[PDB]
Amino acid sequence: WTATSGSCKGRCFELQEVGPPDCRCDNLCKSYSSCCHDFDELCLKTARGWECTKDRCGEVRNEENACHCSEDCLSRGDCCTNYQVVCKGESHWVDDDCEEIKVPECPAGFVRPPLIIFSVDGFRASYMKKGSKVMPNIEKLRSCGTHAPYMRPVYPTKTFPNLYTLATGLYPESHGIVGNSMYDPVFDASFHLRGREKFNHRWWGGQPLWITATKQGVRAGTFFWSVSIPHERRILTILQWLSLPDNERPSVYAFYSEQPDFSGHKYGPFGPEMTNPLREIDKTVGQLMDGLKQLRLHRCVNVIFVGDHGMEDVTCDRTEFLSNYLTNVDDITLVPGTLGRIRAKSINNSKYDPKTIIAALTCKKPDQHFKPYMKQHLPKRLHYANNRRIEDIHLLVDRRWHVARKPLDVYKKCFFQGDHGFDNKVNSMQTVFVGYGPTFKYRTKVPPFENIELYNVMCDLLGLKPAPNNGTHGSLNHLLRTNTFRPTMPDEVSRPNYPGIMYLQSEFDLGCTCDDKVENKLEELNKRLHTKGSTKERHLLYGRPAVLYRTSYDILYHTDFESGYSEIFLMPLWTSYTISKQAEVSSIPEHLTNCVRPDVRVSPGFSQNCLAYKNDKQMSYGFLFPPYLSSSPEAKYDAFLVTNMVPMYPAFKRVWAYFQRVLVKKYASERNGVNVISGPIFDYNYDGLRDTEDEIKQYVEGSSIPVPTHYYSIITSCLDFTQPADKCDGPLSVSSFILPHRPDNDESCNSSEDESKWVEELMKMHTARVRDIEHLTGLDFYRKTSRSYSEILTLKTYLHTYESE
Ligand SMILES: *[C@@H]1O[C@H](CO)[C@@H](O[C@@H]2O[C@H](CO)[C@@H](O[C@@H]3O[C@H](CO[C@H]4O[C@H](CO)[C@@H](O)[C@H](O[C@H]5O[C@H](CO)[C@@H](O)[C@H](O)[C@@H]5O[C@H]5O[C@H](CO)[C@@H](O)[C@H](O)[C@@H]5O)[C@@H]4O)[C@@H](O)[C@H](O[C@H]4O[C@H](CO)[C@@H](O)[C@H](O)[C@@H]4O[C@H]4O[C@H](CO)[C@@H](O)[C@H](O)[C@@H]4O)[C@@H]3O)[C@H](O)[C@H]2NC(C)=O)[C@H](O)[C@H]1NC(C)=O
Ligand SMILES: NS(=O)(=O)c1ccc(C(=O)N2C[C@H]3CN(C(=O)c4cc(OCC5CCOCC5)nc(C5CC5)c4)C[C@@H]3C2)c(F)c1
Ligand SMILES: [Ca+2]
Ligand SMILES: [Ca+2]
Ligand SMILES: [K+]
Ligand code: NA
Repeated sequence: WTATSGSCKGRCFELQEVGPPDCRCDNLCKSYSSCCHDFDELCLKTARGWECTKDRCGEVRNEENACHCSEDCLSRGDCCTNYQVVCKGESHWVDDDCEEIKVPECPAGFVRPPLIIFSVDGFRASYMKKGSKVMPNIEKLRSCGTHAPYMRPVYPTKTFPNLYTLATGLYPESHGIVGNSMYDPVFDASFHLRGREKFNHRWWGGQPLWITATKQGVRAGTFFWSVSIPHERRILTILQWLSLPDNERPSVYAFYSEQPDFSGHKYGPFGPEMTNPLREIDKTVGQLMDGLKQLRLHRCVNVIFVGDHGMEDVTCDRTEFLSNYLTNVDDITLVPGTLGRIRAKSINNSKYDPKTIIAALTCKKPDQHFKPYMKQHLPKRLHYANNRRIEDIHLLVDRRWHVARKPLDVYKKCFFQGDHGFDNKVNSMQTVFVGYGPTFKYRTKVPPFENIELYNVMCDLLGLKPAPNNGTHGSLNHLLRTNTFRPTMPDEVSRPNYPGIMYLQSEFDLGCTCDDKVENKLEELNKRLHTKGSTKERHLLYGRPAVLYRTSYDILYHTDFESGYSEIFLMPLWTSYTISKQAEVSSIPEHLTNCVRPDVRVSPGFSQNCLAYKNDKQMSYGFLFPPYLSSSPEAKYDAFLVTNMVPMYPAFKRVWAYFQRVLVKKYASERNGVNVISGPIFDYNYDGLRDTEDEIKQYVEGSSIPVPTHYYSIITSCLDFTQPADKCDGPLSVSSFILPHRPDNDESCNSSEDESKWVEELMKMHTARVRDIEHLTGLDFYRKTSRSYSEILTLKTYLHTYESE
């Protein structure tokens, strides 16, 4: 209920909201339907427009006017933004050449530079270049400040999940806003764009910037704007708040614009009608910058210009209909559009089976414009599984397309020419970042980065300690002139054993049948030192990975590779090796095919065996260091050690073999050597975090051998590719993947063809950051380089995406 009986006089745009049923005067009262009767009259003045003219210069203050051109206006902080331009002969901020801001140049009383976050819905990254001619203020922010060529949103590339990611530093699966539309089965409640429910606090997890600020004693402007408050009035309010005296004036502010997204949906990303919304956004930026300049704050405030996602061409006729696939279409609920989420219409239906729905949706038409997944099988880089609001069945929709349940949903709701929501590596979904102010660098370009990193940098800009989040704090240190955050490497928890020769061959009963009987003084001091670490400098280039949890493990040295062997999981946690540009590929010789040899450094108790694989009709095995790449046929025997073996489904073996036999050598030719680190991942509860031993759901039949959910590789080389990977003097280059370990290749529709037609495409889909592999393994890489730690943190967050420029 609301008793709107009181008055808004003196309270216009209130920083501390009051409680029901007393009437409100804050920037959100409208959207709650609760403002005092006189709110519009007093707080939403429109008289005489948004600009001073010659004649208004030194008018007598008339309290009805939208803004003022009277002598007193500056100390009152309510001049029109162009006052000093029209009435005092000053220039527009955009016409001033840029000059480096080396220190904050603030009025007395400011304890820190304020932060203004100017967010623009649907602002696609390519607008910075394609609209440059019609956005002079933005262009100046961009070229004078620090900017990225683009910024990667989170999946799904929808509005609420991204604004809330920007607020919190969390993936949607952690902050809870997993879509623009949601059902929470624990609450039995629905969240919708339209309507009241979205205001309930139980939807919104983590801790957003404004709470972080409040809890550490920094005052926050109110971030949220009711749709009907015109842009010019939002800018005026922020300028007025910045005039407030020392202990009242907020230190952080947000402006939000509904454009260019509103027009993007109607006309497409580059519709001719899109020039005007771009012009209007730049004009608003101009008003803010002229306003700050009048207040002498244009060299004091840090400004961030930032989008939530881009925009793609999408039309009614590019819709796939599940009614063309499923005979049971009235038994399901679908969240439709640029993604698909499916659940049972009724949980009392015992006929609803996910498995057969997925099967009926798999590679059914030859150019199908979506692909079905169980949520745990989605690319791990999307981090989109661990929340009860995300349905088990997901559809990833091709760019430019929609999915819907039935034709009648699409004509009884062509309307739209643009939409967004697709896979967050898609080029049309990329968005913008510019930072301008004393704390940002001057005229600097930084490489593209993910929006999950910004909350940490906004906390750095404000002197706040961030709540725990998914950013990697210090990876964006290169954007900042000062206030950088200096982290330390996490401490190693478990120290490795270094076992010698401790077991005889006859202590093992592996049931393999290896041929290995072939027998020298010169070669045996040399194969000895290879077991003690002489080529380790070649194969372990950046130090051994640190293990950050409590476990029992062994370092194993060989001529061609080094590994960290887990006695608990009965396989390597990691296997490291370097393949030079000159390396030769040999084939597997038949005397050795099903040969697997005991490793005399490791007990039969802590080893795998061949018998379990022979009994398991589904499961076969492969090797982490590839026998195809061994340096000499004496070294090739190390490749067949029981301690280099891992469980693999025959369907996965086709992917792994092609990677190891064809792709590795290719990457070495192209990159001038590569160093490869490979291993298993166990994520049975799809939380993105290393499993403990008691979370493993599947073992090789009749053994203690755990089955990985995924296999990773991290492939590193010199950024300057004229130096070889093993003698690199400067910055590094990296690409990685996390391949799902699946019993079939149903994910790849073309898998009956040769591997050179589909394997590499699958790898590209499952590209990964080093940091994703770290969360999934509890390991820390690149411990020993000659680079700064901040540069290494940037390297670890890098994602190789496989889109053109
Ligand atoms: C991305 O960054 C984030 C942020 O750091 C990372 O997520 C964190 O992961 C931590 C480790 O898994 C986790 O720590 C746990 O905290 C539990 C306490 O939970 C509450 O308190 C915190 C603190 O303020 C709060 O953040 C939580 O908020 C969640 O819950 C509600 C939803 O119900 C939402 O409002 C909110 O959005 C958020 O949801 C998200 O996280 C939860 C998991 O907590 C998911 O279920 C949701 O889907 C969603 O993703 C909470 O309100 C605590 O219970 C945990 O302790 C258990 O496990 C330990 C192991 O140490 C064991 O010792 C304990 O005894 C306990 O186990 C007992 O309970 C079990 C189950 O109830 C039971 O089976 C056992 O028998 C045991 O008796 C744990 O310490 C932290 O909560 C989240 N934080 C956030 C914000 O999500 C994330 O990992 C990063 N992602 C990647 C890929 O790196
Ligand atoms: N996707 S679509 O279907 O086309 C689509 C769908 C719906 C709308 C819509 O009605 N609006 C009206 C807008 C008002 N608004 C905010 O005021 C706002 C700003 C903000 O800002 C968070 C800051 C955090 C720091 O980084 C910058 C933003 N955070 C939040 C939320 C996370 C807590 C809200 C965003 C609302 C979406 C739309 F417009 C497009
Ligand atoms: Ca949006
Ligand atoms: Ca896990
Ligand atoms: K088998
Ligand atoms: Na297939």
